[PDB]
Order: sequence, then structure tokens, then C-alpha cells
Amino acid sequence: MDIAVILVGTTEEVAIKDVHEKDDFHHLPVTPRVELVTMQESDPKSIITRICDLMSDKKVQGVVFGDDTDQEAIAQILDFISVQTLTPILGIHGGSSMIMADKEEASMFFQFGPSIEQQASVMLNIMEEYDWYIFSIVTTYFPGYQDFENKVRSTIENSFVGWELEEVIHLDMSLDDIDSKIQNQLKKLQSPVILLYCTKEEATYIFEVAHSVGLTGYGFTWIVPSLVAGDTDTVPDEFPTGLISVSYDEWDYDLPARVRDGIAIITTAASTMLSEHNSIPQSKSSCNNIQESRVYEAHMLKRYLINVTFEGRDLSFSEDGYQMHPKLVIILLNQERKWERVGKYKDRSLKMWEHLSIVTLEEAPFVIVE
Amino acid sequence: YEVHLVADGKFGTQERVNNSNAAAWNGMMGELLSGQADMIVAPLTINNERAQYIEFSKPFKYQGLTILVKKITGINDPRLRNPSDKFIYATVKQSSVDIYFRRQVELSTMYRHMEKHNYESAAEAIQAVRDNKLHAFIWDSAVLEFEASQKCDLVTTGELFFRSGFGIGMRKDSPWKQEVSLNILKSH
Amino acid sequence: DPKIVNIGAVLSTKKHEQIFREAVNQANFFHFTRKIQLNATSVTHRPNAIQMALSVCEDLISSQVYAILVSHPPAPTDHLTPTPISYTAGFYRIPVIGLTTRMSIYSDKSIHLSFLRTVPPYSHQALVWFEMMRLFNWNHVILIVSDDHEGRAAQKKLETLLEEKESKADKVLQFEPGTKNLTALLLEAKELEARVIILSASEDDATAVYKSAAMLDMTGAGYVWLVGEREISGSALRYAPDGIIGLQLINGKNESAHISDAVAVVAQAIHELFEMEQITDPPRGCVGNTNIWKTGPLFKRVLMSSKYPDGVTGRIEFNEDGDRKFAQYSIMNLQNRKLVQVGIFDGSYIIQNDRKIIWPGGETERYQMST
Repeated sequence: MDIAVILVGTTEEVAIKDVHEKDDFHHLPVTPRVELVTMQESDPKSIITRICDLMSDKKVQGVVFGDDTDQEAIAQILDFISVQTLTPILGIHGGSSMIMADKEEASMFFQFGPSIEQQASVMLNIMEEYDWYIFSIVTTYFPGYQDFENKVRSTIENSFVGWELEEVIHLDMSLDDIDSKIQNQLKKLQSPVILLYCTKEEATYIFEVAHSVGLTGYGFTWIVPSLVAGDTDTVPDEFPTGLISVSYDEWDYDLPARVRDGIAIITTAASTMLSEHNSIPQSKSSCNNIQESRVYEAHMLKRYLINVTFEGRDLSFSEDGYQMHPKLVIILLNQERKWERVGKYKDRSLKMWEHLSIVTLEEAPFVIVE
Repeated sequence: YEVHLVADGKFGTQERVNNSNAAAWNGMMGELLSGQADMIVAPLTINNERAQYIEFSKPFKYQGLTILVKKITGINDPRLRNPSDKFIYATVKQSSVDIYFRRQVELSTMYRHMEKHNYESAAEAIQAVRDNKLHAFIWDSAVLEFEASQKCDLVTTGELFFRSGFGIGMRKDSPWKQEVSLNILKSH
Repeated sequence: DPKIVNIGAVLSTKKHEQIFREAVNQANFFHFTRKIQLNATSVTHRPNAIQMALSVCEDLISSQVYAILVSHPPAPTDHLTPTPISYTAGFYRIPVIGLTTRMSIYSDKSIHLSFLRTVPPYSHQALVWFEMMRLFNWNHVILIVSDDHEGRAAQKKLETLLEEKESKADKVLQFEPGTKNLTALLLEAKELEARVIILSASEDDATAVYKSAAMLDMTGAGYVWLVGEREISGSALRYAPDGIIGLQLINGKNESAHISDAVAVVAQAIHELFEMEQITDPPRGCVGNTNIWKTGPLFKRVLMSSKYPDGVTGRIEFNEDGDRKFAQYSIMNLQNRKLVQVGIFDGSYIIQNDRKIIWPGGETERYQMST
């Protein structure tokens, strides 16, 4: 097979990328042929240009993209490229890993990412783990609302337990306030556990407002989906400490390990498609001309390709194109500016890491041991 | 009129999938919203949870829950309050009584004792008391009193609690129900 | 001293490029050239997505474009060939404006966050259908949708429209791709009391729908048809039932008008933008910049709010999704197996043309009583 992978920024050529794949999966009857290129700097014009130019020198049937960047747009651009080449592309970190619009069905694209419902589920699991039964949701008109409410309504509703939803608040960041209408709503809520959903910046404003309201203070606790923490590299301390939020793993997969997983997915998919039809996946890569004939067959591969496994570990994707079995970490804001991992969560299940002692004895009905 | 019994033995209950609000309450009620039947004639208790979804005809009869024991001080029985592994009190899981137990917070503790040793159907539940497998049986009177007459080996006791009226279901949009209630009263 | 502000676009033909540059010069002439000036850079459509995205990163973004315009190509390839750019531009949050592309999938802010358009979608068409409802003074109807983001969004549109008012679910019907024969679902439809029918579908699908529907004689009087615009065109047109109510858009196949107006809006937006400070030029070239352009979202915010009601295409305002608002549709009737305008819809209020109404069946104009 013919494959290509790219790394952007860090100002470096790095041995570890060969080290990454360390000639991984050589055992597989089909061998990966890899061409590596890096670019110090990225552009939609630059990125668009380089991969196709690489199509001309490599004629690769798959691509993995990786970046040092915090940039949202890159992933989406790559989705467009998937639509354009009909050549699979995936990404293991940064912007490509960052969430994107619902992918075109015809398009083939993969990200090391996730969705909104799943995140809400993790928030619920986290709350359940600490047994925080009573909570409220502060949300904004930002996309995904009341689908967030809806997902929560089903998840909270199904369970036998009597947990309480106290308030749901919808406030438009647009029509910015002299009234401190956000202060006026937020001040009202008495609940100990708050789920917040908004744009990162909006989170800054809402938190300043909460600090004024006194909602950030002890015994109340806040829980957040992926978006607010974002890169996690930069953290305005406007966020209160003890803020609990979910984010992609880091110490679980090295940039090189993640690339190895990607190569493994592409070549495992190639192997499964081979096993099924005994047919070479290799296709003409050139974007400029019309898409190569027999590229349409690749379609079946994707339908087949959605779940790919290596190392007894699932890379399985989901219809959106996010890992169908993506991996995730429970993170908290450690004192000062630190983001420190706390729990790990994957697939269905999650795992996270005046006293006056009293003694008694069991009696008839008074004190009963069961 | 043309009548066909609903496929599901259950009258109806909300169920299934999580996303948005998905599917609809299984059973004859579901047929009513679906339009499989435009009007529902059956012994249906009338409650608010259902009531928002559909219009309800005026009731023409009353009835409540009670207990059958072979010949229990109250709906609140210290004997219930003093449960015993030795003295069973039996019900059907997924029977509406169970919904009363789950939905209500005040007695929520008492539900679990009932949950133990549940029976699948009405005949088996009456039989257990008749077979003397279970010392007590809890169900709404309308089904139970007729049986109480049928054997007399078994008896109903206490005061109907958690009772309710029975009425004919129609969509709020259908005006015929306006006559129905008007007729129901005239029949009363 | 002057400042040169670039703009970029992708259009069907060089003639339209000249129209673009001409319009840009018109914008320059009629607004202060002392403070600021506008400059145009552009490239032809590339056969594939990749050459074009590469064109944006290289040929356009190297000129530091503050925004991009895009139009559907002369020969449509698949659909949404302006998918990639919005993605590439989306990377730096450089605003994108379509003249063409009625596609609904751009309505979701998530996937395309830089995308604005001088048009609308199909989901919003339900407003017309909803507006249509005012006319029949019937609250009970039936909805038939394909299963996809399009149909489900449409369902959302009628229902969101219905929710403010008392909730109306007379009936709902969902179908799945590739089934040439759907008869049973309509058999289910007949059981339902409501006598009015409405549908949304793919080009191939509307044919199968009408074909199956005529079999059960749901095209007869006491039954009514309301439908989307795309559905009525093509092979489906051949098989359409009489008296149907249908929808048509205006100035959708014309790039030039939308060009002049879009650029006018862009000019107004830019001139409104520079009133604010802390502006930054967009990134120079695709190469070497992994970072977004901080101004871009602000530019989007003003551009969505940018008024300028007088325009060649009509009034200009943008909905929350960035989709165009207060758009105008032309109602259509099936009279004598030919398309006719019974009326035209503009703004929030429908307008009734003098033309004869077409209804289904042996009716010039046409709940149902279930004994």
C-alpha cells in the first residue's frame, strides 16, 4: 500500500515518527509504504497545496494529518479534502482532532474526537461517581442546546434514581448586556452542581459573572463539556479552580503512538477489505484531474472500515467520523494554572481515581445490621 | 362502531428510546395517538400524566386498590409496615401499582418489600393466595371484588385507596368526546 | 494615506469575474477612497476540490483576503463543490459568502462556521408551507419526509413553527433510502383522519412517492398536495398529480445580481468594521500560519447584522444560521398539467395572485368526515 503522514509545527524534524511506527505491523501481508513530510507553517492554501503535490510524488491511498495548532478550522478543511479526493484522511491531534460539522456521508474522514451527547453522558457518569444527585444546567444559545437538554432528559429520566434537575438557563451572548441579565438569572440558582455549556470566551464572561454572583465559591461545583477547556494550553484564571471538565487523552497516546494507531487503522482497513475482495485499495491520488475510476468502490470500504482494531484496542469510528470508541480523560483544574488528569473513560465504562467517630452494636430493632 | 382489541396486552405506558423523545407509550393508548383506533373503550383509570396527551371522558364508576387474604387493618397496615420474610405481600411487576410505588416518594421505602416475590399475571396472583403460597395479594378492587364473590374462600379487606375513575379515551382535537361526557352524565 | 483591502471569490466564468471587479469598483467609488480602498483577487473553478482548496490557500489567501465569495459551477459535480473552501477558509475563520448553493447542510453552524449565503435552504421552506397553512385554515395535516438531515430538519421546521402555537401532530411519516416501492406506509396514511398531505424528498424519491400515492388514489379530492421545490423538478415533474401546491425560489440561478449585492454588503460590512479598533489583517499566505484570524468572527458578526435593505436581489438580512432571511418564494399550481403561479409569497405575509387556484381532483378549489 501507499500511505502518507504529515506533522505541523514544533519547529522540528524528529526521529520518533519512524520510531512511532517503528516499522509497525510489518507482519501484515500488505506492507505500508510511507512518505513523510512536515511543514513549519500551515495555510489552507499551503495545506491544500502540499497534500495534492504529495499526491503527485507518492500517489498514496491514505493520509494522516497532525498539528501543533490550536486551530479549529483545519479539521473541517480536511473533511472538505476527503470530499475532494475520496481518499481517506484522519488526524491524531490538535485541530484535526478538534470537533467539526457533521461529515458528508459520501466523504471519508476520521478524527481522534467525540460528540455532545457522549460528553453529556460522561458528565453524568462523573456526577454519579461522586454521587452528586442534584444539579442544574446553565447553557447558552450556542449550538447543541436542548439537544443537550434532550440527551440529558433521556439519560437522567431513564434511571430509577430520584436525582433533581433544578434549572435550565438559556441566555443569548448576542444582545450583550448592560442589565447583567446573566447575573440576574445566575444569582437565582441554589444548586450545588452546575453543568455549563457555551463558547470558551462566553465561559470567561459567565465565570466573571458567577464570581460576582458568588456561584463559584465552595460547595458549589462546576462541570464542563470539552469546548470550554479547548486546547487547555491557555487558561484565563477567570475560570474558577476546582472546575471539572472532560478532554481528550494525552499521556495515553504519544504523538508517535497516535500516528502508529492511525497507520494501523489505514492498513488494517486495507487488510480487511483485502480479505473480503482480494483487491488492491491503491488509487490515483491527483486532485487536479477528475477523481480516478474505481475510487467509487472505496465507498464499501468505509462502511466496512468504520470499526478498525489493533492491539486488542478499538479505533472503531462512529457515523460522525469520531472514534466510535475514542478515548477520553476526566480532567480538573489543579491549584494554580495546572490542568491535571484525574479519570480515564472509554467506550461504555469510566474509571477515576469535628470528626467524632462513633461506635455501636446491633440490637433488636433499634440498631440493625444488614 | 367497529372494535378490535389492541395487539399489546398492556393498555399503555411510556417507553423506549432516549434521543429527543423517542417512540411512544406501548399499548392501546399508543394506538389512539397513532389513530389505529380513534376512540378507546376499556376499563382505563384516569391520570394527569396521560391527561395532557389526550382528552378524557367523564367517569361513570369508581374503584381503588385493596388486598385479598383468605378468610390487614388499613392501606397503611402495620403488618405491611412490619414486613416479614415469613409474611409475604405480593404484586405484579410493571402493574400500575408498581408505578404508584416508584413514582411516589412518600411510600418509596415500602415499594421494595412488595417488589420481592412478584407474579407475572392476575390468575397466578390470585392462585398464590388460593394455593396459600402467598399470604396476601394487592390489586385494584374492580378486578378483585368479582373474584372475592367468585370464591369467598378469599376476602377483600380495608378501604379502597389509590382509587380512581374509569373513562373513555379520545384525542383532545376530536369534539365527539364533548358529546360522550355529555352522554355519560345522562347515563348516570 | 490609503490602505489596500483584498477580497476573493470563485465564480463560474471570467465574464462574471469582470462583473465582480466592476461591482467592487462601484463599491470603491461610492464610499470613501481616502480612508480605505478595496482590491479584488480571483481564480477559476478547479475540476476537483483539492486544486481549488490549494487555490484558496495559495492564489487567494496570499492576497490576504478578508472574505470569499463562491458560486455553483456551470456543470455541478456531485453536490456542494463549494464544500471545501468553507472548510479551508473555516480554518482561519475567514468569512465565506455563497451566491448560489441552496444546500441545507450549510445551515449547521458547527460544520461550516464561516458560511453565509445570499439565499436559503429547504427546511425554511416549511415557513411557506406553514404560511400556506394560514391560507387553508386547517391545523391538521400530514408530513412525509425522507430520512436524512434534510427531512428531519424539515420536520424540525414545521414542528418549531408549530410549537409556539398549540402543538399539532396530525400525523408524521418517515421513509428510508432505496426502497422503490413504499405502498404500505401510505396505506398507514389513509387510516389517519387528516385530509391534507405534504412531502419533502430527493429527486428520484418524489417520483416513487407520487407513483405509489396515485396507486392508492390519494391524489383525489379531499386529499391535497404540498411539496418542496427540488422535488417538483425533473423526472418527478413528469409524474406529478394535478392541483398540487408547489414552491419556487427567485434569483437562484443568477450569480451576477447576487454578486453585486453581496459585494455591496461586504463593502458596507467592512466600512462598518473599521469604525472599531484592534483590527488585524488576515494571515499572509496559507504557509506558516497555524493560528486563526481573530477579526474574522467579528467580521462575521457585523456581516450577519449588516442591513442595507435596498439591493438588486432584494432586502438583505441574515438568520442565526447565517442563512438569508425574509426571502421570497413563488407559489405554484399544477393546472392543466402545467406550472402556474396562483400566488407569490414575499416577506412574512403571503400574497395571492389573480390567477386561478389549482386543487387536486374534480375541484377548481379544494378534514374529512369519518362516519
